[PDB]
Amino acid sequence: RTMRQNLQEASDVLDDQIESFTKIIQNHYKLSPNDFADPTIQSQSEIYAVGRIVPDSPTYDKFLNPESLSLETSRMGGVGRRVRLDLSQVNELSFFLGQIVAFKGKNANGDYFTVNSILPLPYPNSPVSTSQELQEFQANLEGSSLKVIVTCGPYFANDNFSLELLQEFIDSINNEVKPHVLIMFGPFIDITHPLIASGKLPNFPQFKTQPKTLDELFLKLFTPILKTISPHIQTVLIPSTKDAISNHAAYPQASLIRKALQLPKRNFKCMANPSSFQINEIYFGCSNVDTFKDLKEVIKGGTTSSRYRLDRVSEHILQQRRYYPIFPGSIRTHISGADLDVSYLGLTEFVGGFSPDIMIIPSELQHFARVVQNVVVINPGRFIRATGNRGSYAQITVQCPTLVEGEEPVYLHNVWKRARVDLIAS
Amino acid sequence: GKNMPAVQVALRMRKAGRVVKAGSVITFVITKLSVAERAHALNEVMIKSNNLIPDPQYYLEKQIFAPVERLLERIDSFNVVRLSEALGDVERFKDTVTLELSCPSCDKRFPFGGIVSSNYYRVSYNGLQCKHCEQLFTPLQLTSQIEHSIRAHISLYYAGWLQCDDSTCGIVTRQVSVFGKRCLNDGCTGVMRYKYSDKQLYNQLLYFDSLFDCEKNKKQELKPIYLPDDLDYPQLTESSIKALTEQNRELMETGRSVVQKYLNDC
Repeated sequence: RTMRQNLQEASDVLDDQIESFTKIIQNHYKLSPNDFADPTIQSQSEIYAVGRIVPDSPTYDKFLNPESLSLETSRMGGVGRRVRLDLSQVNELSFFLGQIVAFKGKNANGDYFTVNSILPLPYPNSPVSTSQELQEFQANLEGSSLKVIVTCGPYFANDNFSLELLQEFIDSINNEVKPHVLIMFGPFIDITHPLIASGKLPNFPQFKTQPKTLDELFLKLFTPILKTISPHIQTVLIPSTKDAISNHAAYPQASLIRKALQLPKRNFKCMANPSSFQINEIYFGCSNVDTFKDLKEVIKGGTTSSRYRLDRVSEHILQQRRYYPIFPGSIRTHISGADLDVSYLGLTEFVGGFSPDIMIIPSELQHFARVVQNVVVINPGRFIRATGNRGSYAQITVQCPTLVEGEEPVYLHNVWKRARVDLIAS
Repeated sequence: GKNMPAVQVALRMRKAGRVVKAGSVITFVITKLSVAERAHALNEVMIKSNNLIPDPQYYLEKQIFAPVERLLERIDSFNVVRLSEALGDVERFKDTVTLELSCPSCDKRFPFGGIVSSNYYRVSYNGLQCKHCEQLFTPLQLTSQIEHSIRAHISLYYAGWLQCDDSTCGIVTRQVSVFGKRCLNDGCTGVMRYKYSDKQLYNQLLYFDSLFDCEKNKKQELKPIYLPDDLDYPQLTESSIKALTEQNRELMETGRSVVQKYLNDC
């Protein structure tokens, strides 16, 4: 995929999301198309309406309130006409940009669609596995538990380029923890890094021949260090929206090319940002854009506020079936941002509609370990802080392996029962 | 000199090895295509093994007919018909915004214009030099800054601003309707367009590539980064420019590869 942004294809994808979630609503709630209509027009009867949430003004303030939120229709639903929302009737709501919500209500006057009730989006199915595959995973783990170690970038401080903490971590995972899988998200060498931003980059006497680009800076700086991870530790690589090594500067992001990064084939793999994969039976979901920090909600009602914010945002991620339900995307006015590739917005949508067993989404917030709606949300925090002090990383202790009714016996995965997620400092 | 056979012959002689200097007498004979290209040196034609025969047409016309016509012009019973029977890139970068660079030592910021004059940098034999502090740039202190600017620009690009065509309203936004081209203002017929459209990014990236183009630097086609009235206006000579480009070929090539990292994917 070239670096091209087309307005019409993006519009197509956004229409598609509304259409698909409208069908999902109509299926899980067993509703007929005739009960859905156009919410932007005057109607004397209640209807079902499904759409996205957008500000009532395309030039809108930073902050939003429940009296200034609007609903946009699909192409065939309301001819793409945005209708304002009257949320005064509903006491409890959790709305934000880019989501999709299903409203019961009515358009009394024409310029407002009153929300009578909210149809909560059904939580996606959890994945299953057969008995034989689970037994094979049992044999793979040999009765022992599974250890997956999870880390995020950046890995050196703002003012120095010492990787002693990373070396200590690698020694630890090689000698004591002995993990089956190690995870490292990008960026490794950030490009919002202040020194590389201001060019204050000094000679490295620990290189015989000085590098010339950030690619060779990686090759002489990080490839030595990464080559010390034990071969028995299968390690994945994940890029980010700021990694200077990658020739992809957008989200969704393609993988790195392992050859040019010069890592041995024995224990390293390059995966995509985002991506999903299976370690034995556990169905992982990885994403490296800070939804938690940037996703800003508009909350009415005491109960929704009373809950933890992280749980609310994780349940919103589950409902939207995509790792980054924020649209429009984030901006750091301009230095960096989310960098959403909207025409490829489908690539971040959940793999096949399956919510993963574990979903790890690095955030610049504090580290935490939380389970919501029976999915393991993990934020292992940044490995090294801006000052350069210690950070944290995730250690997952899953016990070696519910039955689903059906002619074909399958088993819903229950990781939150079996996994122990420990947030140990770097 | 391109339609004079003489200049053509002298340049061919210089390419072949024959030394011709100003004030030379060159003797040339046409062989058998224009008048100039057919020409060659007389000694070159003389060697009979080269199969360089004189052109009958050109000689019979020019060395005979025209002089004979002039000589017999005003003599009774002369006919010309009897005599004839017996013989026979500046526009592409108009909107680009300059690549700003910084000093590793003195933190000074300055625009860059290839190997040309500058009150802020001096292209030395050993590389680029910050005149305010005379410190030399290492390859990283240059390329990392360049690609920092590159990634900031691509961040601005995928920020995906939108523009209303209709001049009277002209909203700028990032909200995208499912009918992308239709404006979001009530009844506005202005057609929505990205402000930082892909074409401009490609123009910026080729402008970057020109900034490190050894040939364009030798040929000196590079866009001037300072207007005449700028108080920061810098004149280096083309010979110095060529020498500095040849000495700094490797740095130009590494800087080129850094930009090609995002060019070949553009």
